[PDB]
Amino acid sequence: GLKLDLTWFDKSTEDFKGEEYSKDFGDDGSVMESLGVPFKDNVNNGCFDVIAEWVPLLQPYFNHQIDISDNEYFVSFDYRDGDW
Amino acid sequence: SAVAAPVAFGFPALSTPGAGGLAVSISAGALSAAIADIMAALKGPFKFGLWGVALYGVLPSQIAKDDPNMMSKIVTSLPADDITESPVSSLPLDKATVNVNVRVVDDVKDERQNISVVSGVPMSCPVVDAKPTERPGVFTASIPGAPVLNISVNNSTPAVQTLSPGVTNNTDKDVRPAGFTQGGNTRDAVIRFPKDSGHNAVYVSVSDVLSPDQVKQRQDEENRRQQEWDATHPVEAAERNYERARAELNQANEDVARNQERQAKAVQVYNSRKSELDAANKTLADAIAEIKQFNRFAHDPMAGGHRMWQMAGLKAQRAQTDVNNKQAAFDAAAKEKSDADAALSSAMESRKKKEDKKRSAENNLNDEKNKPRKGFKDYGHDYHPAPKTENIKGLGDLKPGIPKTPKQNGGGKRKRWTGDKGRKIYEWDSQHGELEGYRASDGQHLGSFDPKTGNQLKGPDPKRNIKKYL
Repeated sequence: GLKLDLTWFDKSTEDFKGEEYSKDFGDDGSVMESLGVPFKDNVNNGCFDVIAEWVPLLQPYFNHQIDISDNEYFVSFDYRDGDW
Repeated sequence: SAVAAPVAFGFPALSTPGAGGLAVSISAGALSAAIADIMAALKGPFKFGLWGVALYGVLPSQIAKDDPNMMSKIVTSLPADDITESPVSSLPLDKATVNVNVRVVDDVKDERQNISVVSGVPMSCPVVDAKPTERPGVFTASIPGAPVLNISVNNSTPAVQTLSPGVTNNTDKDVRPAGFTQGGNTRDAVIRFPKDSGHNAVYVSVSDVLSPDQVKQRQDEENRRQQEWDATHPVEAAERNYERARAELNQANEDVARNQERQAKAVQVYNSRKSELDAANKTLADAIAEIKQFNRFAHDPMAGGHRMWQMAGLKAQRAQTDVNNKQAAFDAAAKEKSDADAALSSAMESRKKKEDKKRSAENNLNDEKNKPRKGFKDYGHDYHPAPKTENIKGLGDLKPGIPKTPKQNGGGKRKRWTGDKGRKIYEWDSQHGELEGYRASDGQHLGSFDPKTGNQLKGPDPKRNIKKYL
């Protein structure tokens, strides 16, 4: 189903620091509605900058503790049938 | 390093931070029924979404600053348990964040920044551990992008009774959808105190007081995001486009009704002023006829009848002067009745125009409501899923890289990887299901590669490059 692919890099070095996949949401993409991201041309199609206002809305689905003061975050909305 | 007047939970403390940071003095006590009730209403089972109620309005221009070139902050505190989905005490001492049912964020609606409470969607807050200070009862807490907090909480102390200039409780208290940029300039957190401190956890939200210019930037952003949403949700768009017509129509009806009142009153005043003029003219006509009746004495200063003639002139002037005042009043009434008649007619017009408008909207709403809509899963098949970093074979060790190349459709940036010691860049082409390689230094295209094997599917295209994005 739908998984939030989160990646983050160091603000200064721009070097990769980590990646985490949220749980599978099945066919429930309401998460994108809370972010205000239309489904059209955005599922399996691009990475989005994790703006500040989005952190409180995304942090619930990730074990990593988003730190936008030290890193830059990106999230893509990936969808594959069944578990993966 | 300062101090502040004790403030109650829910109260929006306004201050201009010093080099020492923000002072936070809380007047402990169950949160006011006013706030608690609003929060209760906000949680009302509404349709899934983030909803909010604006508690306060911020008025930049009214801020009593030391120097206009300052950054004022508004700090609203609430009991942590009133916010967290689960008692803070029942939380591992090693947790950095916690789920919450409500947050206090800054939101921009109609060219104005406000402080609102929002709820309706899963949310998380950072858990900051407060540290001791030499001064007892005084703790320090460091929240992400906010000045250091010098928090202080007292079980029972006075509380500021009035809002500081720059913040008003005069707001639209109706429950509304939180904005796209809600909390864009707010940093909040649940502050938990030292083991044996004795203080319960406290939620704190810090918002920057935006300037007129900054409020505009937010609003324009809200607008752009709303338009992008409307552009991709035909039905939802038609819905609000119709609801908007529903309102404009009603407002046109109250308009005609208001003009019918203006006209009715104008007619009443007209008739009334007309009668007064008509009567005033009678008196004048009789004083003029009276001078005429005694004009035969107009040249005989010696006759007593000359006094009658002279007196008649006096009466006539007094009557003329009154008629003049009456005529002016009546003319004003005549101009009012005329303007009221045109205005009422004009309202009638717009009201009709509004009626047609609502028809085009109520119809379009159904037309777009009768069309076939694709579900989420359909969208999930429009493009090829990207491979997992550790599954890309044949290209050696790959490390993800900051996305930068704009996507053709939608608002994302192509998924980027790094290989060959950071000399080769590989981006995912979700439309064809293959990787595109690029030279790091040049940005020049190297070719198309299969993620499963690493084999080259197509060779280098001189016309392609991403130098513009590194």
